[PDB]
Amino acid sequence: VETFAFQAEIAQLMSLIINTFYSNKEIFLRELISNSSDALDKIRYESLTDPSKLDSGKELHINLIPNKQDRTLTIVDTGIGMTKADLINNLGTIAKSGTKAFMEALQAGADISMIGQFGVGFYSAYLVAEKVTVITKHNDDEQYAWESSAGGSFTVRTDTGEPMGRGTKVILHLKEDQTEYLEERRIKEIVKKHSQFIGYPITLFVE
Ligand SMILES: CC(C)c1cc(-c2cc(N)on2)c(O)cc1O
Repeated sequence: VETFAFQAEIAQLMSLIINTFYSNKEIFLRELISNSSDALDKIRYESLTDPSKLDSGKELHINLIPNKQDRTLTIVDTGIGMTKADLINNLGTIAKSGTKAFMEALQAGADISMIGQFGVGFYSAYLVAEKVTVITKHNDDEQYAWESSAGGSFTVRTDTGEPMGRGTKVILHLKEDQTEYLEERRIKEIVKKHSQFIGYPITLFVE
C-alpha cells in the first residue's frame, strides 16, 4: 500500500467541502453520474476506431448499488477506467487548476452546486461520505484501489478484489447522518431530478 499527500489546493478543497455548512448535499450523486457518463463517452469514442477496446465488456452503463448493512452507496460504470498514474494524478482530473477556478468562482458569488463546472465534482462525495474508495480497471493495465478519508492523504494499492473487466467503481462509506442516500425512493428522486437525460442506462439495485 502506497500513501500519498494531496496537493495543498486539493486538501484545501476537501476541507472546505467537509466543513462548510451546505444543506444541498444531494448534488454529489449528479456529479458522480456525470463523471461516469464522461468515462463511458471516452471508451465509446475509442471503440469507434478500435472495436477490440470493448473486448473487456461491450455494455456501456451505470449501476447504483445501495448497501444498508455496509452503509455504502456504490456507483459503478463500465467506462474507460483509469491507470495507476491517473489515480495518483487526482483521479484523471485537472484538480489543481480546477480548484483554483472553483475558488475564484465562489468568491464571485457562486455556490457549491456549481462544483462540476470546474472539473472537481468528484470531491463533492465528501459532502456525504466519511471515506471514499475508488476501484478502477483500464484496458491493458491492472486493477487498482484508491482510498481516502480526507485529512490530507490517500492510498493506492493493487486491487485483489472482484475483477471488474473495465471501468470505475466509486464506493461511498456514508456519514452516520447521511443514510437517506441508501433509500430507494430518495435515490430515484435524485436521479430523476438531476440526471434524467444521461445517455446510458442507469440501474438502481434493490436490497
Ligand atoms: C473518481 C472520479 C473522478 C471518476 C472517474 C472516472 C473515470 C475517469 C477515467 N479516465 O476513467 N474513469 C469515472 O468513471 C467515475 C468517477 O466518478
